[PDB]
Amino acid sequence: TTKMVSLLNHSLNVTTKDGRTFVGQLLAFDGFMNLVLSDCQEYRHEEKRMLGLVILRGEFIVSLSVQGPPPMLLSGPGVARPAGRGIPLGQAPVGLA
Amino acid sequence: TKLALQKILSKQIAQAVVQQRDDPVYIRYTPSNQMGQALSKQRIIK
Amino acid sequence: SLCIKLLHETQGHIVTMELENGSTYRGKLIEAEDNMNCQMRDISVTARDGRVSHLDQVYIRGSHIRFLIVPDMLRNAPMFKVGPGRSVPLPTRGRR
Amino acid sequence: MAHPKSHTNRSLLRQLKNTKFFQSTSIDWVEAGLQVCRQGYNMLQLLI
Amino acid sequence: ELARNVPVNEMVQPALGPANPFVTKEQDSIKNSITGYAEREYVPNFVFNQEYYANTHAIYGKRNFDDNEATTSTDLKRKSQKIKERREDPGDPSILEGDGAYKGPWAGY
Amino acid sequence: DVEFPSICERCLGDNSYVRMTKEPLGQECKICSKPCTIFRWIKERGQKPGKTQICVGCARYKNCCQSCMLDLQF
Amino acid sequence: TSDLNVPNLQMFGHTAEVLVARFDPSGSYFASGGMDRQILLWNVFGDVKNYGVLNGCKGAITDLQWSRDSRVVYCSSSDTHLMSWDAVSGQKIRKHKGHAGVVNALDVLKVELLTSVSDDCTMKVWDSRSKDCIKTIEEKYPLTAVAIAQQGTQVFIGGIDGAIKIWDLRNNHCSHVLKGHKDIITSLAISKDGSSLLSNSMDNTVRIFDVKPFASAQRQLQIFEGAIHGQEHNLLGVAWSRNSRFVGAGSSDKNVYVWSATGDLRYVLPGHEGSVNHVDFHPHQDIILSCSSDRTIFLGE
Amino acid sequence: GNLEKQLNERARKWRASQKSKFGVKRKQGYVQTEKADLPPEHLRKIMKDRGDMSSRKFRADKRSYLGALKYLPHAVLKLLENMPMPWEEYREVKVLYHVTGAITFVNESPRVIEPHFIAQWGTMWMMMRREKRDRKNFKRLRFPPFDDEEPPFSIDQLLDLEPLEAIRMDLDEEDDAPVMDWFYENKALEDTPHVNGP
Amino acid sequence: RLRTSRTKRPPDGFDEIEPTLIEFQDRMRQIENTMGKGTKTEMLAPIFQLHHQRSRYIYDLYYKREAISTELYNWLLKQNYADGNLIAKWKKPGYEKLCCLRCIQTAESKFGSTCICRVPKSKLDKDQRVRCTHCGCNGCASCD
RNA sequence: CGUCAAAGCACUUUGCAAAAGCUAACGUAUCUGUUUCUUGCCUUUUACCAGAAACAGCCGUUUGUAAGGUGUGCUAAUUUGACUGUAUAGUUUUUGUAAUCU
Ligand SMILES: [Mg+2]
Ligand SMILES: [Zn+2]
Ligand SMILES: [Zn+2]
Ligand SMILES: [Zn+2]
Ligand SMILES: [Zn+2]
Ligand SMILES: [Zn+2]
Repeated sequence: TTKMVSLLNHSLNVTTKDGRTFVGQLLAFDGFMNLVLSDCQEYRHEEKRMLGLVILRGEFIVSLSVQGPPPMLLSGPGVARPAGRGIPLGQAPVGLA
Repeated sequence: TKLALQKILSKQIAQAVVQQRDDPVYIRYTPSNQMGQALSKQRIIK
Repeated sequence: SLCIKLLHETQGHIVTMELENGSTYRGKLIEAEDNMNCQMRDISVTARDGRVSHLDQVYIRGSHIRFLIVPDMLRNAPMFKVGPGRSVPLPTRGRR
Repeated sequence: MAHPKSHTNRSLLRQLKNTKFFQSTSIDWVEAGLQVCRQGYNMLQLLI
Repeated sequence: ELARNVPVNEMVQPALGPANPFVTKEQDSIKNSITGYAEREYVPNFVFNQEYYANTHAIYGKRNFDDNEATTSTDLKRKSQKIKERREDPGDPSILEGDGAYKGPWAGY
Repeated sequence: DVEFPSICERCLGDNSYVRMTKEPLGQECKICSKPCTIFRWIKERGQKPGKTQICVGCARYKNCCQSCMLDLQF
Repeated sequence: TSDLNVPNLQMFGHTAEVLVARFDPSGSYFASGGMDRQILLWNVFGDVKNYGVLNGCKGAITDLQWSRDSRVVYCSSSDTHLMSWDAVSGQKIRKHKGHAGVVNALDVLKVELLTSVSDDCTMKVWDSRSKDCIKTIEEKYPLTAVAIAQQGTQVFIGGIDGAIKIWDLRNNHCSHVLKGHKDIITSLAISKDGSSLLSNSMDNTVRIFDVKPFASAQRQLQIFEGAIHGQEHNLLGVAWSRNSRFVGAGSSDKNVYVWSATGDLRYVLPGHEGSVNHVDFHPHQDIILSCSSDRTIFLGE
Repeated sequence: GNLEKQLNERARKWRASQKSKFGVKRKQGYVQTEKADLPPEHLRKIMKDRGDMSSRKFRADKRSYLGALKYLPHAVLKLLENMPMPWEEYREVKVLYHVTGAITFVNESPRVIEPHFIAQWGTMWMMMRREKRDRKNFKRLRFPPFDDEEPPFSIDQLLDLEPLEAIRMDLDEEDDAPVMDWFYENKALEDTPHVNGP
Repeated sequence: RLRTSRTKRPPDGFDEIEPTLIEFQDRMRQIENTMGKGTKTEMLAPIFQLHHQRSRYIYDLYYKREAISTELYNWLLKQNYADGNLIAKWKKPGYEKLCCLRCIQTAESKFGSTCICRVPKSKLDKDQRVRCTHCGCNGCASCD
């Protein structure tokens, strides 16, 4: 049931046993699948009604889906200084001498 | 002036704690025809 | 249970609920239970057709509730974490 | 009573143990005491 | 500390002079110290050590002329075998005063 | 950068790779009587390590080798 | 001839040899890492200061790769691991395990696909989230460098044998090898168009090969001398210019070698105290990046 | 012949270089270790050979030996801090010494459990009161205990005597069962789950 | 270390090996008292030789001949009759015949290198096959 | 106790850094020194007397982090953290008063 947690604060449409559909933001759920929706709109048959904060029964719920993604370094030791390249007079690998 | 005076001050202050600074340094070295001979191969010294 | 906690939170306010019949109830919630049995006062019953009647004291059994319209300002109610053995969501201070 | 001030951990014996001139072992306390007395005596004698 | 990155083909960098002939062999060389030129080099320890051991081995081989050896993996064990054969046995511990007294890494030759 | 001591290659060994140590202020110059650092190295296996005997101020005024006390030209 | 405050900027930091330093694909950042088990993030324009340190790796950063999103960092560790570092927040996203030795090289894809080789003589393909190798290729001898084509079916692996092997992930038919090298291949690099392969080998020859399904034989375009390798067997990198007309390489003689890709040496600029491990070019301007085992890295023109 | 041997040798060299650079326990090519402890006979022999420093064999060490006078008081403090308590016959101390034998710091701190310490000293209180009541003739130690010109005592013959017995209450067999087996130890519960560790 | 007559009796297998440990202590005393014929460091080599021999005796008792129980062996390691760290080194490959722990530590050398006795002799010249200055070791290499 | 996640784990050595924010024991313990004042004893200095203020030192403590050591494991051990964690077809949610038409 860890997947059930992932839908908190999402926007969900829930098709119900009656046949209606509620769209709103999920605030909390329940073991009996009681859903708490905030700023809920009612989809009758489509007519729009503002509902507000809504608590659904578990039995009323048929299915649910999501319509929207969830709403919404320290330092370093290096230091830069300009410098020029110094040409050495040798041509040999560092290992070889 | 800040850097110069700070350097002098740090050198003065350094003069009891055990010194712990050990790290190898490698030097690429070039001989130069001292007593004639045939010069010498280049040397690196640890 | 967080939903039941919110329902208990509603107590004292005016909440609208509609039952399996389809009638909506407008009144003051005065009691609530874990089963969601509810007690209401000064209810204005709007039947499915639309006829408006008035009731004074009711005891609605919880098994016949479809949903409730909680007052808006309860959207900021705190959702406490519930441990395994606890049956009520409350602020916790022990291990969990 | 002064609230102790913050400072990084430093200790003479750990610094000394880091060097190659100091070794470590486990001896009886009385043997260590005799050694300390003898060493102090020798140091004072060399200074005299 | 040359500051301008420059294409290669003008890197011959000539001195452009009549090549003063009074100079002798001591000053023909460019140096910091009296003896020669020395500069830093960031060589990791392992390469320096291995090539230094190689050079020392070559010096010893030149001095003693005893250079008749090869190198391989099982050859390493085979070279160890003859030297181990020349070594006397390491005694057994708990035997202390002669007659098989234990001498391990301190066994002679 | 107090990098290297002036030592002739006759007493620096016939090995192109040598290892040597330095201890700052570990000695007094045998001419200057000034503090100076020692450099100790092994000329060759089977020989006691050599060491510098004079500061870098000397062996510059004398054009000499800090170890074997021989001039670097003749 | 660029937006740098100074034409040459020597960069200090790190406590040990630095082994890799790669520009951000956007061209505003770049990260470096080495034997000090730390990755530093830089600012190409401005104060050129550190804003982040990637601590947590339990081994030397043999190689690291920038993401196209330029927000996550993939690092190759000598401790037989591959970590994904979230650049903006500096937290460990995932640690890909599964090799059996020091993982030498790493490369990313245009699509979230990772590839790497290690001394266990194997090459592994990693999904950014699967945390496990989706595909494993087992070779006889340890491998040292990879390059993945951005089209997404061919990987070039280079190891002890001295012959670059081109593997098709889907087909598993390997009967095509870019022969020509005679020693260990230190690094590989693919062109911006994905048409040419740049290789460096410990036989002191830098060669350029063509990545095309058809060739007129002798896929060898041209070879380059001058860039030499020392006795430390370091893995020296090769780089591709933004316009893919200049090829670059590092050498153990402290010189950075830049060519015109037409066989003529152009820049041989010195400036390093030790072996030059890695080299790269800026994707927008004419900058060059240097990475050497003397605790320092240089910005270019 | 040819390819297989050449490639095996090449891989051997490459993997040797890799081991040197990224060894399992190597820091900079060398294997990391920990500074270990020497046998106590090492320091015993050092101190016997040095003696009174009246030999030319050690005349190189005199400067350091005399320079340790600066740190002598620290050694005195560390020695007095770890004095054996009355109930223990002898105490073994982790010590730190100069290879010259110049100085010898007892490298320890006398860390104790506070209730245990108070219990032990209360036990000493009762035992001492009982003995002072029962002895009836208490011969105090003479000071200084050793004669003025006596040579310092040889440790060689101090390590051969049975160390006698200390002040210890006769703990009851059943009344004091919980604390019987460890009441009079130095580091009492080092190897039990009652203390985190050494 | 030292044990009194009123101390807790050592485990069962102790009395069979007590006399040889007493003899080890006897030679340690002899080496302590014997003086001369060496430099400041050379005279301190027999100490390490005897310490290694005693620890090797205990290690041999346990791990090769199984003549002592594990309880007695742990007791011996606790009472400093054997060097725990030296045995730990002996138990891992490459260090089977380690002489002492000063010839393995690289912080005690001039150039950060292990002692000469650690190098296999097949890689060593004939001239520089000498006795170690730390303990007089004549080759710790497991191969040799 | 359970599920999930990542970290080998226990003991230990050393380095580096930090340790009041909301009035409070880094240390339930307890020394020394310097400067500026006021005192005591005082023939002059050190050594001193005992109170204050401002500063320092030493003996210790805790935490974080980095690299190692020992003993055991990786053919599993342990630790840390997180968790909306439990049964159940017999009325209050999940083993159907459904279909039928309107
Ligand atoms: Mg006067
Ligand atoms: Zn000379
Ligand atoms: Zn001089
Ligand atoms: Zn040894
Ligand atoms: Zn040795
Ligand atoms: Zn040895």
